[PDB]
Amino acid sequence: QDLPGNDNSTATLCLGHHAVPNGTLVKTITDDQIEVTNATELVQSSSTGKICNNPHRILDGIDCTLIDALLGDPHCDVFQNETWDLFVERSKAFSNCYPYDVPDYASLRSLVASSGTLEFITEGFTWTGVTQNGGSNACKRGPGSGFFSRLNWLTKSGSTYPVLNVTMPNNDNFDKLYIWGIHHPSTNQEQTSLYVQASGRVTVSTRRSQQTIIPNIGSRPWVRGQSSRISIYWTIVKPGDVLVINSNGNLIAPRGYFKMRTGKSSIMRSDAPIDTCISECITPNGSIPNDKPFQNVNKITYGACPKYVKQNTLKLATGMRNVPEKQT
Amino acid sequence: QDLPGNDNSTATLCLGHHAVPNGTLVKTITDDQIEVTNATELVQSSSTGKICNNPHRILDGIDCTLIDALLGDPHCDVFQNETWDLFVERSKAFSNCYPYDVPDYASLRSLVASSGTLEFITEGFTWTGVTQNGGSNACKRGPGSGFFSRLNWLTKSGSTYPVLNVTMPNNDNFDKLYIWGIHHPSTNQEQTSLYVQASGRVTVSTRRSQQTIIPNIGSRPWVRGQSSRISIYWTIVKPGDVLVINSNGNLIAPRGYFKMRTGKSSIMRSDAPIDTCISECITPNGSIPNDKPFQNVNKITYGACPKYVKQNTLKLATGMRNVPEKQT
Amino acid sequence: QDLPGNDNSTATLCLGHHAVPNGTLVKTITDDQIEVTNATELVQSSSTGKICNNPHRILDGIDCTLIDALLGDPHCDVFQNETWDLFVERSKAFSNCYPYDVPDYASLRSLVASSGTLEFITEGFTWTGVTQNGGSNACKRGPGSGFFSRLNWLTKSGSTYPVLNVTMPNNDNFDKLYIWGIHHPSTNQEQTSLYVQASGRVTVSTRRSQQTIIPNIGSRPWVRGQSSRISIYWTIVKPGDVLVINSNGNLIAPRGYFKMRTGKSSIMRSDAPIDTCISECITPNGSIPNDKPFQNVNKITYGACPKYVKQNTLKLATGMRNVPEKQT
Amino acid sequence: GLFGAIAGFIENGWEGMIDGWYGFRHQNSEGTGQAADLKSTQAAIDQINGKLNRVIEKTNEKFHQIEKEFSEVEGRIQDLEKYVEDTKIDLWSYNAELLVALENQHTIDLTDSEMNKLFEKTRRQLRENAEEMGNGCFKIYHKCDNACIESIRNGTYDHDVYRDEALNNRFQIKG
Amino acid sequence: GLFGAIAGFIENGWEGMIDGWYGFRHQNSEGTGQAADLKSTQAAIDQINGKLNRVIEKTNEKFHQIEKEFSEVEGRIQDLEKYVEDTKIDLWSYNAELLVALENQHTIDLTDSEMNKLFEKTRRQLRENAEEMGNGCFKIYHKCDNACIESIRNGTYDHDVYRDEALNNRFQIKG
Amino acid sequence: GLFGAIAGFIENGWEGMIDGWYGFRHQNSEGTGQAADLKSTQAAIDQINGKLNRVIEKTNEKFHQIEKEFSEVEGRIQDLEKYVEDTKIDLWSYNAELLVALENQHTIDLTDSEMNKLFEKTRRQLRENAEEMGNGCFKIYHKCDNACIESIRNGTYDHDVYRDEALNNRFQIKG
Ligand SMILES: *[C@@H]1O[C@H](CO)[C@@H](O[C@@H]2O[C@H](CO)[C@@H](O[C@@H]3O[C@H](CO)[C@@H](O)[C@H](O)[C@@H]3O)[C@H](O)[C@H]2NC(C)=O)[C@H](O)[C@H]1NC(C)=O
Ligand SMILES: *[C@@H]1O[C@H](CO)[C@@H](O[C@@H]2O[C@H](CO)[C@@H](O[C@@H]3O[C@H](CO)[C@@H](O)[C@H](O)[C@@H]3O)[C@H](O)[C@H]2NC(C)=O)[C@H](O)[C@H]1NC(C)=O
Ligand SMILES: *[C@@H]1O[C@H](CO)[C@@H](O[C@@H]2O[C@H](CO)[C@@H](O[C@@H]3O[C@H](CO)[C@@H](O)[C@H](O)[C@@H]3O)[C@H](O)[C@H]2NC(C)=O)[C@H](O)[C@H]1NC(C)=O
Ligand SMILES: CC(=O)N[C@H]1[C@H]([C@H](O)[C@H](O)CO)O[C@@](O)(C(=O)O)C[C@@H]1O
Ligand SMILES: CC(=O)N[C@H]1[C@H]([C@H](O)[C@H](O)CO)O[C@@](O)(C(=O)O)C[C@@H]1O
Ligand SMILES: CC(=O)N[C@H]1[C@H]([C@H](O)[C@H](O)CO)O[C@@](O)(C(=O)O)C[C@@H]1O
Ligand SMILES: *[C@@H]1O[C@H](CO)[C@@H](O)[C@H](O)[C@H]1NC(C)=O
Ligand SMILES: *[C@@H]1O[C@H](CO)[C@@H](O)[C@H](O)[C@H]1NC(C)=O
Ligand SMILES: *[C@@H]1O[C@H](CO)[C@@H](O)[C@H](O)[C@H]1NC(C)=O
Ligand SMILES: *[C@@H]1O[C@H](CO)[C@@H](O)[C@H](O)[C@H]1NC(C)=O
Ligand SMILES: *[C@@H]1O[C@H](CO)[C@@H](O)[C@H](O)[C@H]1NC(C)=O
Ligand SMILES: *[C@@H]1O[C@H](CO)[C@@H](O)[C@H](O)[C@H]1NC(C)=O
Ligand SMILES: *[C@@H]1O[C@H](CO)[C@@H](O)[C@H](O)[C@H]1NC(C)=O
Ligand SMILES: *[C@@H]1O[C@H](CO)[C@@H](O)[C@H](O)[C@H]1NC(C)=O
Ligand SMILES: *[C@@H]1O[C@H](CO)[C@@H](O)[C@H](O)[C@H]1NC(C)=O
Ligand SMILES: *[C@@H]1O[C@H](CO)[C@@H](O)[C@H](O)[C@H]1NC(C)=O
Ligand SMILES: *[C@@H]1O[C@H](CO)[C@@H](O)[C@H](O)[C@H]1NC(C)=O
Ligand SMILES: *[C@@H]1O[C@H](CO)[C@@H](O)[C@H](O)[C@H]1NC(C)=O
Repeated sequence: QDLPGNDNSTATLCLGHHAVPNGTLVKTITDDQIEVTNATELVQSSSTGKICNNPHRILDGIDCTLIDALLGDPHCDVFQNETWDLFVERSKAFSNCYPYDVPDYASLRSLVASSGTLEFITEGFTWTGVTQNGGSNACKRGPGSGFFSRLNWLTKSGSTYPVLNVTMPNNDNFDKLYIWGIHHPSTNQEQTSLYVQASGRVTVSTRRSQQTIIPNIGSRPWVRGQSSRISIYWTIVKPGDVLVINSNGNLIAPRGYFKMRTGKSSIMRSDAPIDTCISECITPNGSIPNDKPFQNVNKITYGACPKYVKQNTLKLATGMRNVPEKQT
Repeated sequence: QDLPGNDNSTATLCLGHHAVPNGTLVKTITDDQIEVTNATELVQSSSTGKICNNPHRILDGIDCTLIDALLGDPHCDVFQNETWDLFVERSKAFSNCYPYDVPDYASLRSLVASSGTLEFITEGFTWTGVTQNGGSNACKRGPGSGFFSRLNWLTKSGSTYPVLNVTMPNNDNFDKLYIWGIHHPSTNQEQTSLYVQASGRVTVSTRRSQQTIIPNIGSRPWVRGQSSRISIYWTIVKPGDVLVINSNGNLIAPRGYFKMRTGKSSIMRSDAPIDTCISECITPNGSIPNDKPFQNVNKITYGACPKYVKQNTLKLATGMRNVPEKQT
Repeated sequence: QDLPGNDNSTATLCLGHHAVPNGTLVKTITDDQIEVTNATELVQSSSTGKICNNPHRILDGIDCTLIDALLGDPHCDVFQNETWDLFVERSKAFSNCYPYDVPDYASLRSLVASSGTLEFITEGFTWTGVTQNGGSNACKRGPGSGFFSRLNWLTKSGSTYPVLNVTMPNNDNFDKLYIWGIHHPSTNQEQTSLYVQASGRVTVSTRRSQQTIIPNIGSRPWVRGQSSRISIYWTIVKPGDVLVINSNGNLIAPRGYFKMRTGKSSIMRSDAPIDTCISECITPNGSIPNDKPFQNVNKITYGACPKYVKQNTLKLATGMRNVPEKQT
Repeated sequence: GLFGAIAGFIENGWEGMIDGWYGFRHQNSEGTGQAADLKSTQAAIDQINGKLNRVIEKTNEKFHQIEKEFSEVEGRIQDLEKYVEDTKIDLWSYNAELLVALENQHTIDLTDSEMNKLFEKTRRQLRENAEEMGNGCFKIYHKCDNACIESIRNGTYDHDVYRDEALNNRFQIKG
Repeated sequence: GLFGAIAGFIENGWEGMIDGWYGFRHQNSEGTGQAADLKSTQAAIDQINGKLNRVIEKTNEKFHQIEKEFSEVEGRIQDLEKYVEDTKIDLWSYNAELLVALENQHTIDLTDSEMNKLFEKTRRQLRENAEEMGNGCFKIYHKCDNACIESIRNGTYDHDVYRDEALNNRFQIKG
Repeated sequence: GLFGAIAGFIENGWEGMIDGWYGFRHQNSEGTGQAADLKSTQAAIDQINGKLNRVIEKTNEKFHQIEKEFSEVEGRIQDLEKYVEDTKIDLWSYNAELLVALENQHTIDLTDSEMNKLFEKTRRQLRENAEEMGNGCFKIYHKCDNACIESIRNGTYDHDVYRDEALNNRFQIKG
């Protein structure tokens, strides 16, 4: 096309890649620090310090544990029929009613914490031949002596305590949780003074199961002016089953049932403040964002959260190797 | 080799690779769907719907749970001395003898389910001073009243129930499982009527351990015309140890021992039909093939089975990328 | 530079890589044996057979289990106030004092094994109205009859066992472990002969918890000339709490408390010899080196140890593929 | 892929190539034609089967385990039984998900590798007698009849036999 | 990296190249200059984002689980609760540690791959008219004005257009 | 391997090469010679040791855990203790098995990579003065004495110094 020129000229083309003056060191299969152009952090390691109140229903227990709320300690009566996604228990919560212990407290705190509801329904139990509604000075309902708002302390009427034998069928289509208990007198005198008989007995049964407890007399440490204890127990009654409470002494009767739900509910011990904000992931240290795949804030979590890991930093290279000239 | 030609000719060679008109999308490290020439499914996600009866010894419990079979409910007497690799319990199984509860039922169902055998050996216990062989109308053995074929309800003779105190040494070279129990009368009158004493006691011991139970009187719900319950207990007696049964009331004595085996045996709750076919992997949904590495049918399995996973499809590319001719 | 030459000559350069006559086969993503130039074993699969006594404080239990050491069996009195990182229990250890059982033995062996100390502090309990310091011929302290060096068998004084009711506050800043027990008489006569009352009762409580046990009369197998048993129980008393022991019979009282530590301590059952050498990783089979990442010696380990794995060999290629020219 | 042959310099595949995975398409004065390369097809296939067998390697069998279904509410122990199985499942699900991802990624680069390896092998063989047209095609600069093409494909092509012809025909500069 | 382009035959990077990841500095008839290659920059970026999204893929949510903090000493059951959680954490920590290591390793080789792929693509295009200086620079043996450079970079360079010029200028042996 | 140098175009290894991993054998005016390349031998070795150290990285120590041996039959709790440990072991066994497989696969491709990298580096250096014989050997088309071979190996070979000699000797077409 063109003609043979008497001049000859070349060009130079060089390929290359960028570099930044400031790379990030990242780990690989063969090296423990190799500097790349850029990386992302994959470990969430800091909390807001605040439990966001959205989207899950947080319920702050304030100075009530969930079991006190359940039982109906006077100072916890605020929680009656409450409902939660996450119940938060505070470290400063205290009990302040009759001294009780719950054999397998930890399972009770779990069954109601997962149920998510404290909805109580009163049932008409007729206690024939005993003095209902007893209370104590250790559990003041205002000026007066009182008791747990959901239990019924039964004492002898006149001069006798009959053998109580009552039934309450589960005619509804749902499971019913009944909370009940037994009083352990501090002295053998207290036993007879209260329940007439020298040894009470409580047998709570269903067609599926039975449990009989005998009280145990003896001095325990003074707690709120009392050296006696009551112990709490629970009976789930299935639809179509029947509950038969039977006792000739020391029964702390149930006033009805708690409904049981199945759902995403749980309890968390935390002193972090609830605050108004949206956050899917709750940690005792406050909410954390779940945009990263792993977190190092706390192994206790509730909700859509990153996987807890021991590493506190794990950087994913999002760039080539940094091989700079030097510059500034 | 030859001399300069006058004609100039070239050829063209092109390398390439196949493509199919129908690729499969597969996932990678950098893409979530990339189309490859071919792939294999790695997640087994369907069952035959039938428990193949080969190679493992399936035993269909039909309307007997394993504990009823063990205890010897009349309607479960078919299972006496049976043996299984997998005992299958059906949802429709029912009990139909004297009302009983088993404290830690779940461990008892496990120890015998893994033992794999119901082989029972009768031992000559001599119960001196009591009426052996009691039964009840709640447990009809045909026309008549009866009881569990492996327990022995002991009642007073005339006006006396002595303190039973018997021994049975383990002279054999194997462990012996003894199943025994205690009757809880519904009334204080039933207690004396049956066992004379106001409170029975059962203490079952070996040189290694002891357990003493006291019955608990009280009305429980009517079940098969009974408001009393018996509770089942178990004692493994090691070779060279001795069993000492000791009671002055409410003992439901053992008629001998069950042999214990150690092996691949287990129990499964399933309503799938047993059928005749070979299959190494049993799932409550029926057998599944274990040619794939992972399965999504059911997390309960018995035998050589794929690892349960949440994914229901996971395709392994077994071919190159599909870059078809008739493009997009 | 120089002028065009009339001679012309070429050279040959060939690149290549070494090969060894003896490669090692190694596994990959696509092959199950491919021969590489060299590899390293990553599975530690052999023990010295000896538990090195360094750097962890091994304590050889010799013929004492930790619970016998705790309780104070005469033959285990060597261990009083001892301290360990790893307590090693030997298969031939035996007990040789009064027959006892520990309900939840396994948690007791765990709480003290992790505490790491047997430091006992005697407290001044005053048992008013009972005969202290009882012992038995089943527990000879030398020529004479004796008992566990840390328990105190209380028997009625004169012709009366009063109701014991004592307190011991935790005024110190640490948790206190109290070990106590209850005696189950073999006969109803033994009960009255020893404790006067027909049924004893022991209630041990703190402000946090309570436990009441009633003894259970009955013949158990002859063990060291005894058919009675004592059962061991434990109560941790928190700082600022109080212990209240209360009984009208069958109490085997505590002589004070064990201090509880929190630390790296544990117990191991092993018959391997302790020997003098340094080794971070203890296995029941003897120490093993933890230079490799995985081990196949034993899944029980204590200390800085390789991760137990089922594979007994896993070779990491540390060289290129072996493609020999002559080969073999 | 890492080598950039498949879906790279080789524009697209041949749906027509039904007899092998990799192959050769040509044009000489005798005509045109196509032939599969069976040696790299086997190489890619054996690696893919090697992968497969190792995944399909031994099932672990399990017999008596723990309960995984419960019909009543029990609290602490059942809570643990459910947590043990739930976290077991999540860990094995992660594992199966990461395994087919690494696996698939590697299958796409090893088949890309074989494509490029075939290409390079042909390149090396043709020596100074052909030029790379870039698109995965070589321009052979000398008379190459069907037996000549067959010798390139079967790996016997002697470049010296046509070097002077090709080399002249190649560097005869004129336009 | 596996290909040896980045931190390999290409000695070092250009801190000056602020408009793309891979690119072309040239020196010619009009003078010296530089331009980013946007097609391989996008190819490297899309693969890195593909990786990223898959890691940042669905969080699993969990609700009622087991207790992980205890205030009293209980023995056997609590011992197990602690062992289950402790070994869960160690397994997930291993997994996160192996994941970013394989991931990072692959990012370094895929960006190395793209560098080498760009290079090879330019090599192929220039055909007989340029020689590889080794250092990632081609010596173009013919007059190549700024639109000529533009056509190489935008993938339209016709090698025939300058073949005779280049080929002469290339093989004129004399020193 | 992915590059096809080792056990690929380089037919087999040299059991005789006892001083390095990769190397050069040559033939010239002064006779024949062999020499290890120490720079790629170090490159392959450092990567292999890098891998090794990271695997041999920190042991986790554990102290009081759960019982893993039982002498009596207990049922529900012991069943769980055995299930927790059993599934822990299976998960760590899978992990060790996948780890050495990915690791080994990568070692075979990174040593293959270094072989090919050395080769390519020599290729680039010799410029227009040598031809690839295919088998991993270059035919150097000019008088190359032992110091000439030394400069190729030590990376100082100036191709211009012998370009006209080589280029003539290369394209003098005649058979
Ligand atoms: C069994 O022994 C314990 C310990 O000696 C006895 O418990 C103590 O009982 C007294 C009252 O009888 C309690 O007194 C009260 O203490 C509070 C403290 O602030 C004070 O405000 C009251 O005015 C009164 O003094 C004492 O706290 C309690 N001690 C303990 C450790 O709980 C118990 O009474 C004995 N039981 C029998 C039946 O003898
Ligand atoms: C304690 O209270 C319960 C509830 O009132 C009493 O249980 C009931 O006892 C009667 C017989 O005394 C049972 O009668 C039977 O009813 C069934 C109904 O289908 C029928 O099959 C029988 O033919 C008979 O009529 C009744 O079922 C039973 N109820 C329950 C809920 O079990 C119990 O007797 C009281 N105990 C004492 C000692 O007072
Ligand atoms: C309840 O029944 C058991 C079994 O018959 C009785 O136990 C046995 O009691 C005798 C002593 O009364 C024990 O005798 C001892 O045997 C050992 C064997 O080495 C020997 O060294 C002693 O000198 C003595 O002779 C016998 O071992 C023991 N058997 C068992 C299995 O423990 C028990 O006495 C009965 N209880 C009552 C209150 O009747
Ligand atoms: C139902 C009943 O008896 N309540 C009484 C109790 C109990 O006798 C004791 O709590 C037994 O422990 O004693 C009081 O002195 C109290 O608590 O102040 C008065 C109270 O009305
Ligand atoms: C050994 C014995 O006493 N059996 C009798 C029982 C028991 O007295 C009750 O089951 C106590 O609960 O009562 C019956 O009326 C019954 O079951 O029909 C008759 C039966 O022969
Ligand atoms: C405190 C006490 O009573 N100790 C006595 C015991 C107990 O009566 C029995 O152990 C009850 O089981 O009996 C002995 O015969 C014994 O052990 O040799 C004598 C011993 O001094
Ligand atoms: C580093 O990578 C992250 C994720 O790809 C990205 O958001 C960020 O902008 C990158 N930084 C730069 C300077 O490109
Ligand atoms: C709780 O809910 C039940 C059901 O509607 C209701 O009857 C009861 O009175 C409620 N009690 C309180 C305190 O809200
Ligand atoms: C979260 O809180 C726990 C204790 O509540 C503490 O040990 C941990 O360091 C905290 N982590 C962060 C990131 O706040
Ligand atoms: C797809 O891959 C599987 C496993 O390698 C194989 O059995 C199947 O035949 C393949 N499909 C085709 C069309 O090659
Ligand atoms: C069960 O097996 C034993 C041992 O051989 C035998 O004596 C017994 O009679 C068998 N009973 C039944 C019902 O098969
Ligand atoms: C298996 O059965 C379970 C319940 O038995 C059910 O939830 C699951 O979806 C079934 N899966 C298949 C593949 O049948
Ligand atoms: C094999 O590899 C290990 C670990 O790199 C090393 O210590 C050993 O010396 C190597 N063997 C040889 C012959 O190089
Ligand atoms: C155990 O240690 C305590 C605390 O110093 C001491 O008073 C006691 O006497 C010691 N007893 C023995 C046997 O060492
Ligand atoms: C370690 O000992 C156990 C039992 O103590 C035994 O089963 C195992 O094979 C031993 N392993 C080695 C490497 O000694
Ligand atoms: C290769 O092609 C040549 C020429 O067509 C033929 O003669 C020879 O048999 C073929 N060689 C092989 C190894 O197939
Ligand atoms: C490439 O460069 C040529 C010459 O400068 C120009 O005319 C053409 O528009 C460019 N082509 C493309 C596709 O950008
Ligand atoms: C390379 O070889 C030349 C020629 O033999 C020699 O003079 C020079 O010192 C060597 N260079 C290096 C860097 O070793």
